[PDB]
Amino acid sequence: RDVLEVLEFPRVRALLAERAKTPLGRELALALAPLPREEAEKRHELTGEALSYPYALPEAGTLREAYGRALAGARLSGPELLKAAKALEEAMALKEELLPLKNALSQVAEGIGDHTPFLERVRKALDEEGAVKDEASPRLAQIRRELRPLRQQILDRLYALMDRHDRFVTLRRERYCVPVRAGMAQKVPGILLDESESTLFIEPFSVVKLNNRLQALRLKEEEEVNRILRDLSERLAKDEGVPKTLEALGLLDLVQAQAALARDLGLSRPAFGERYELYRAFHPLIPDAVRNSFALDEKNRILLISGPNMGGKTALLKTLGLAVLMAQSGLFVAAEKALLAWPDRVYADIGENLSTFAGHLRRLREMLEEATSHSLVLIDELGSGTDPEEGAALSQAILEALLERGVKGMVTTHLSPLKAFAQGREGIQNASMRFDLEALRPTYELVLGVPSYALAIARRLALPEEVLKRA
Amino acid sequence: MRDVLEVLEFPRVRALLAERAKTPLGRELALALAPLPREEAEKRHELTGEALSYPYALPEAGTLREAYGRALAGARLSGPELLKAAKALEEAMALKEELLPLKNALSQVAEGIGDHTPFLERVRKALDEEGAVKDEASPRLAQIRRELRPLRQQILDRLYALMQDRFVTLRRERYCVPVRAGMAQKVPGILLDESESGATLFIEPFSVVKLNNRLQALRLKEEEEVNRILRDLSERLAKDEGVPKTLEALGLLDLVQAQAALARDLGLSRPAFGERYELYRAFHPLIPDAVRNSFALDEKNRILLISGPNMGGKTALLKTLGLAVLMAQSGLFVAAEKALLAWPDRVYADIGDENLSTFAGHLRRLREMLEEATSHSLVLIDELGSGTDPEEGAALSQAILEALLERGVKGMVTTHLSPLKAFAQGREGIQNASMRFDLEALRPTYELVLGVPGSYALAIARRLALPEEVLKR
Ligand SMILES: [Mg+2]
Repeated sequence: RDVLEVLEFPRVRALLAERAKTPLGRELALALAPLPREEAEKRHELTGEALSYPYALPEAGTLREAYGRALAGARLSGPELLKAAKALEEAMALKEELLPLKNALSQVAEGIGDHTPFLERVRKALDEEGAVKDEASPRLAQIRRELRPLRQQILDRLYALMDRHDRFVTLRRERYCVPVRAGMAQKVPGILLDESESTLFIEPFSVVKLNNRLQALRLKEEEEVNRILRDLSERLAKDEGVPKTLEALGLLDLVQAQAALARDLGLSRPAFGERYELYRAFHPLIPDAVRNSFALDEKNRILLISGPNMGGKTALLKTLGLAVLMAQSGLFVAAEKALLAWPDRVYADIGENLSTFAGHLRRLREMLEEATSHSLVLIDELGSGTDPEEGAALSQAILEALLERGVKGMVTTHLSPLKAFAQGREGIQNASMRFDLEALRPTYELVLGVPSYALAIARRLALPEEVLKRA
Repeated sequence: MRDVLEVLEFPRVRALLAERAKTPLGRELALALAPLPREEAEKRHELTGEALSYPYALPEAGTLREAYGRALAGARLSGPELLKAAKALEEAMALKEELLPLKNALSQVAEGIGDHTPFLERVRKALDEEGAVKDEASPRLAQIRRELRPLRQQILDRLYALMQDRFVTLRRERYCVPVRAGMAQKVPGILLDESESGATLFIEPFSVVKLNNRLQALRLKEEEEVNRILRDLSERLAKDEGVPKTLEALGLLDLVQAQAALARDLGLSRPAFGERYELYRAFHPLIPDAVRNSFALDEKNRILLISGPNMGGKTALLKTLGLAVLMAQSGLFVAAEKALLAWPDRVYADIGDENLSTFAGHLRRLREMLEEATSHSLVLIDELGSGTDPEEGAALSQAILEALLERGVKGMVTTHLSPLKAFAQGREGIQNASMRFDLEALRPTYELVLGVPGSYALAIARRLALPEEVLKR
């Protein structure tokens, strides 16, 4: 179970994937993972530029679905082509919007292609709703040029209808015919196409030749139109700039979504350095999360939050681990100011009995063996769940082996000997969480240096004073 | 501050008991089951033992009850519904005669089953095994039936001769004949109810109208006289004054049966009540494959302290004892092989489901023990002193334990705080215990170790192959 799942990283993915406008944005968000450092700094620069300069996005997913269908040999039965062409037209308009900015957004937009040869071919063929126009091919215009007067002349020749005794021309099997009355059917010699039983659609002999011509022309129309549409489909397949444009569109969707996550969750851009320093940091997934400030550097490598148990100790562990993980993946981080180191590997021992203590020792054991001076360790509930005497003896040895490593991070425990160990030791400082006695609730507030409550609480709950004299 | 039966998952035991009831009546008693007066509880114990000794069937009382309540409301009951309620009473009297010679607590209950012979002898005369009213139920109905049978047979209507569709049919319970359309003459009688498309006409000829008029007036006279008999039998059930007492007796016998079914299926045994607690091979009935343990509390050793880091079953023991007391006080058998139990005035459960908020929550329950509990009380405390300073919490926890030892309360306490197991040695009335741990499998066993102070910490680290240069520098 990787540290991403322990620190609830995939919930940050799902919040990010809420704000993606396109499926391409969602796929990047839902696969998001920590990055090499100077790529992740580019995402931070992109996120800051997106906050300054918002932009719209085309329908990249519908473009990609049409683009995939065209590559597969399907006649991309347009429009669909017009929707795909309109996405490319908006993509190019998006590109020329971002280029003058002369920044990281403009560099991403440089991968948006020149799709004018596809656009001009489409717009000369079909531009208004995806009806294939007459002039899309010279053959089709000639075929249309006989379709209109032949179709009108059939309707002109069907009065006829106006000699006789239910007074509308209709199509059956895409041939023109007339609804005679069943008794009067001898007045209109023709061919029976349909009856309703409730009558007698008859195609008169005089329009049989015209309908035979009209049917024959419509076959030649449809054969040419599909030949045009298949040609347009293979243009979209053979446009080599589409995948690079789609990659740019997907990345710009992710960056804008990252900006929205920073806007909504109150995130700020981290800066990277040789040490940890966070000012008013919080856990972004906790509503009304309370801000705490702390630092880790080479002089003080490990922070030991020696409590009575929690009221926010485990949350502060998950706060620091998320901030480093979200910074390394190019997101902003949940603080007002954050200076962060770059750990090679983040170790989190986070989950209270003897066999939960055994689970803690496994992740500590990997922590002992393989963590380096560049690593970041998050250790929860250290020494709890076992014998408090040998548990403190084991925990102190593990801590000073990690101090001997040079590793950085935070450790929480409630074992009394360890709080005196940290005060009498280099490289580790004590901390605690302030508890509100008047309300009997934790304040979730870090107190930097003061490591108690028990009789004080028993007073406030008004236990008998005879009990609370022998104490 | 909610009830201690909720904490011990007692309503689960209610649901399991109601699953084994035969009737809604015994289901209703199961779901309202509460700790009882002690004389009532021992009667339930002796009932449950005798129901184990002699299994018995139950009627469906509950079809009886709902039919009886409708008869009180003045509705006319159906034929088969009256028969079904009669069969409930008939089997109830058979159950009474079955149980009475036993001359025990079951027979004392079964006296409340009434004598329903006058209602039954009305019923068996009136209507058959299927709920149809016989001819002889009233002389009027016999006369009406004696005119129905020949008249209904006499409708031929074999008028063919002519022709159709081969079959005589009924429309509005009037016999009619399916002449094919276009032969509406020759077979006149164009009085009809219509039909679809060609097959049609369903004619009554102008011969059988007269003896469809009669045989329809007769069916009206039949319906009224049948319904009068049905209503009269419905009211006689309502006027039967022994039905509510019989339903009361049957419903208790359903509850006693389910308790016997509960004790068979959960491996429960009849508790004995006395001045002290002694459990042999006790287990939590809601835990599958539950682990047996034995423990005893008396006035010499009031409080058993289970001191140890473990999960084990430290809490499940607290539930095991407390649920056993509450089931015993409810007239249920308890989850042990042998169980001597005292009768506490109150049971106090300090159980959660650990840190400053929950430590304050424990003290708010522990306040009630320090205020209200008497020397007869049973106290169950979980996680004593945990979630706070190991120094100052132990001093507070030892102070509370000293107060409870002066009070004379009996019960069971869990902690992991080291001074307390040093305290339990050399103090009267409190005794150490602990949970065994399986080092080689890294599981709690689950079982309790009496008397040995409770770890394992460095053994776990050596088991898990932590580096030896780490271990105690
Ligand atoms: Mg009569």
